[PDB]
Amino acid sequence: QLNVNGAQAIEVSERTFGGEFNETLVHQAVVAYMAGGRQGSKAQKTRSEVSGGGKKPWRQKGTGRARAGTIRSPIWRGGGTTFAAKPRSHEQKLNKKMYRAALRSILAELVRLDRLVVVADFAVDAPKTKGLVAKLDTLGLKDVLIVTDGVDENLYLAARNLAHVDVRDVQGSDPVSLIAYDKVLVTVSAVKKFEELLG
Amino acid sequence: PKMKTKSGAAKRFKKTAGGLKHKHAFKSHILTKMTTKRKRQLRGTSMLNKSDVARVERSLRLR
Amino acid sequence: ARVKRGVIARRRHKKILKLAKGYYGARSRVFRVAKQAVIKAGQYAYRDRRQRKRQFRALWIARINAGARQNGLSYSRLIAGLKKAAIEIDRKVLADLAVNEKAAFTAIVEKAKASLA
Amino acid sequence: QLNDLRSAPGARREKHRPGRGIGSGLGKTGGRGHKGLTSRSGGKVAPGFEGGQQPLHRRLPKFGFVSLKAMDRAEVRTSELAKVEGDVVSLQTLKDANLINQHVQRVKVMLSGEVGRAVTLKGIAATKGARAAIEAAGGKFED
RNA sequence: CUUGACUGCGAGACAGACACGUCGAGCAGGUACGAAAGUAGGUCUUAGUGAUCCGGUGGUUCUGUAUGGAAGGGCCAUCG
RNA sequence: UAGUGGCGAGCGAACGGGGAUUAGCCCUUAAGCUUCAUUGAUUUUAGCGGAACGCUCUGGAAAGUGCGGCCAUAGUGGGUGAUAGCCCCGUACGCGAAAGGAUCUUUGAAGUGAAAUCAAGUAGGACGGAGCACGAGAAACUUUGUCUGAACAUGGGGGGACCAUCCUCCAAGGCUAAAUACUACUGACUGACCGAUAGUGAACCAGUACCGUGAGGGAAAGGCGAAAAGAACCCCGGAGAGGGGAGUGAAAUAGAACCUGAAACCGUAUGCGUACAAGCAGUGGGAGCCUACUUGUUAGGUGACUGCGUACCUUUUGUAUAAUGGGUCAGCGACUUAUAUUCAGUGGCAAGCUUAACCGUAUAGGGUAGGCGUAGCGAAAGCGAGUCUUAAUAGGGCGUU
Repeated sequence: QLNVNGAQAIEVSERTFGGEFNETLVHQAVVAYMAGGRQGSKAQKTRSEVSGGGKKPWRQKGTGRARAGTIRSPIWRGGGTTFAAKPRSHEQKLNKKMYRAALRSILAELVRLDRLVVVADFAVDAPKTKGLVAKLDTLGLKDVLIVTDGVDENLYLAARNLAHVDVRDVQGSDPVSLIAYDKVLVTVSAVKKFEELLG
Repeated sequence: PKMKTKSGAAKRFKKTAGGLKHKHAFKSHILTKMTTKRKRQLRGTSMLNKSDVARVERSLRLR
Repeated sequence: ARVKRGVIARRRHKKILKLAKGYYGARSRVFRVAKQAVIKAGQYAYRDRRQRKRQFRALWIARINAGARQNGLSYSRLIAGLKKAAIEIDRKVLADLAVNEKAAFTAIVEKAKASLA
Repeated sequence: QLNDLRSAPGARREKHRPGRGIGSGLGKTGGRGHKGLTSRSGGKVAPGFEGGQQPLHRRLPKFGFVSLKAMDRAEVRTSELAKVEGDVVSLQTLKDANLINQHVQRVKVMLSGEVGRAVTLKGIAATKGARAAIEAAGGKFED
C-alpha cells in the first residue's frame, strides 16, 4: 500500500486511505471549519440605540415637510442602521461521521496525488530552525504539514518560526491544513493513529 | 421548546397514525329534536379532512 | 462587510448619460430626465425598425406609380401585368430602375403591357 | 486545493433577494402583492383564524384526558431483545442499552420481528404472540 | 289491533369550502299488525331552529397525584 | 408535556436524568470571617539584554528588480523618502526591584459569628388578599391585614380536597466557601468590525457651539509634502486683496481653503445648425456643411427638411391626464437576525441515527442524558399486528411485507 522513505511498505486499509473523493462532503467540512474559526465580534446600533431621538422633530401637519417621528430614524443621516448587527456565531454543526468521512477522502487524495509522504520517524535533535530546514531539505521538501503522533517540544520550537511549515499531531489536524500545505509529511505512528481514528 | 402549541387545539385534535382525530359538533344539550340516526352518526371520533389539516397543524405547531 | 455604492452608481449613470448625449437641456445632462429620454428613444427605435420597412415600401410604390404613369400605366395595372407575366422583381429595384435606368424600366412596363394587364 | 473545491450541483442556492430592481422578478413588492394585511410589516394572520367565524379549535368539543399512568409506560419490541447484554431482559438491563428511557417502569414486549437469541424476561409483560415467539426460540419467563 | 316515533349499525350515493346537512338497501337483536307474501328505523314532501365553553342530572369497564377509598376528571345518555 | 386560561389571547411545571461545584458546623458556644503581629512563598507597580545583508538596475528616495548570502525558542508587528526577518523600535527568549500594594500559606492574639439553653401569640383555623405555572377552583402547600388559637417524641407536619394505613422528616434560633450574575473602570490580545453622511453624539479644544426660563435637546468641522525645504528677490496693485515671474521640490493645475478632485450648476473658445415657424423635444428617413484622415460603398461633429410620436411613477375598471409624487446632483436610505419547526434539494450513517450541557494540551476526541425512528388502536384501563365500538367470532373506523 503506502510507501515509507525507510524502504518498506506499511499496508494501510482501503477505508481510511484509498476511498472515493466525495467533493461535496470535503467542501462542506472546509466551509464548516472556516466558519468555526470566525469570531462574530461586531455590532451596529439600531434606531433605539443611537443616542437621543426622543421627540418628534416637527408636528405632523402644517409644516409642509415630510413626516418624521424621530431624528434618529434609519432614513436620516444621524440615525441608526436598519438591521444592525449584534455579535452572532457562525459555527455550524458537522456530524462526527461526516467529519471523519471527509477526512478519509482527503487522505485518499493525498495518496493519489502523490502529496502524502510517509516517513518511519521524524525527530529533530535540538530546538533549531536551521536543523529542521536541513532535515526537510534532505527530503526535498518545502511547504509541508508535518503530522506526528505527538508533537515534541524540540519539533515544536523549530518550525514555529519557519514560514511554510506547520507541525501538528493527528488529533490536531484539520481539513484546511491538510488541503492547504503543498505536501503532507506523516510518520508511521501517525498512519497508525489515522487508522485508529478514521476506521 | 420555542414554539407554543395552541392549548385549545390540543384538547380538540388528537394525532394518530391515520391523521388528526376529532369529535363532532351538535351532540350537546338539544337531543330530543334530533333523530336517533343523527345522534348515532355524530357519536364516534372522525378524521379531519384535507381543507382543515394545514390550518389545524399550523395551530398545533407542526407545520 | 459594509460596501460603499458610490463607485458603481457613477458608472451606471455615466452609461445612461452617454446614451443621452445630443439631447436638449436636461434630457442630456441630468440623470432622472436622461434616463427617460434614453428609454423613450429605445421604444421609438424599436417601433421604427418596423416603420422603416413600412416607409420605404411606400416610397418605392410611389416612385413606381410615377414611372409607370409616364409610360401610360398605373401602379396597380403594372403589378397585375407583372404577374400575368412572371417577373419576381421587387419594389426596391423597380424604383431604382425608375430613377436610374429608365430604358430598362420602359422595357419592364412594355412586358407588362404585353401581358395586356 | 482550497482553490478547486465546490459542492454538488443543487446543494447550495443563490438566495434570490426581494426588492432589487424590476428585472429580477421581485421588485417593488417582493412577492407580497398589493395592499392588505399580508403585505405589511408584521402582516401575519394568526394561526387558527378563519376570518372571524368560529374556528375548528373552538367549534368542536374537547375529548378526553391524558393518563398519568402512561407517562412511565414503555414498549420494547422483539427486534430489540437481542440487543441487551447478558442473556436477560430486565428493566435496568433495558436501560443499560438505550432501548428504553430512564424513568420508565412498565415495559410490554410485543411481536415485531425475530427475537434472535434465548433471553430471559424478568418483571416484563409480553403480549400473546410475543410470549409465543420468545418461548419458541429458547427464551423463558419469570418474575 | 298496536308502538318500528325500536337498539347496534350501515353497502352506497346526494349535497357540499369547512362545520353542518339529506336519502338509504342490507345485516344482527328484539317487536307491531297480517292467514301469508310482506309493511313498519315516525308523519305526502321540503320550514318549525342554535355551534363551542360553562354548569345540572342518570349510568359507567376507565382514571383516580404513596396506598385502599373518595374528591375531581374521562366516556355514554340527557337538561338549561 | 402535565396543568392552567372570557379552557380565549396565552401562561407554563414537576418527577426522573446528564452535569458545573464540593464542606457542613453550632445554641454545654462551632466552623467560618475580620483586625493585628508574625512564617515562608508568589505576583504587581520601572526596566535591562535581545540574532542575522551586501552588490546591482530603475528611481526624487529602494524595502521593489537581478544575483549571492546569513539568522530563527525571533518570518505575515510598527515606520524608515515605494513593498524590509537581517535599517531603527521591537519580537521569541532569558534576566530584574530601595520601596509600596495584592493573593495564598504558617501560628499565635483580640474580637465576632451569638440569638441563649432546641424555639408560643408560634402551628392550625375564620374572614379579606397575595403567591405558588395554578383567573379560589375539588384546591393542597406557602405568606398575612383583621380576629382567634394548640400538642409537647406513646408529640408534631408533609406526601395537591378530605379520611384511614404506611412512608418520610422535626417548623416557630442561627452562621456558612465554590459553581452564578455584572463591568462605569484597568492591561494585553483579537476581528470575513467601521473608516469621516460610516464608527461613539464627539477622530478636529464635543456633551462644545447653538437652542430653551429650566429639565432637557444637541451640531458641523479629518488628509500639503518624504522633509517646511511654507515661496529670498523683482513687477502691477491701496506699505492691500489677488496675481505675473523667479526660486524650493520628483511634482506647486501638491502654495497652505493645499492628496485625488466626480456630478449638479456657471463660463470662454472652435465647428455646425437657428429670426414664415406651432406641441413630451425623440425616433426612422435625409440633403448640406465642417474637421481628421487618406480619399470612401469610411470616422467624428452639426442636422435644414420630412414620416411616426401626449414624460416617468404610484394608484386604479381606467390617466397625457386638469389625480399623487419628485427643483437638480452627489452621498445615504427598505425582507434582517435569533430560536423553534415544516417542505424541497444535497450529503453522511443506516434498523437505526444523533448528541445537549459539560470534559477537552479546545473546530479533534469524549459525553448518547435526552430527541426522533423501529406499531398501532383506544378518551382511558388496557390490548397488541391488531385494536376500538358492539350483545356480536357480524358490520364499520383506524392500522399492519
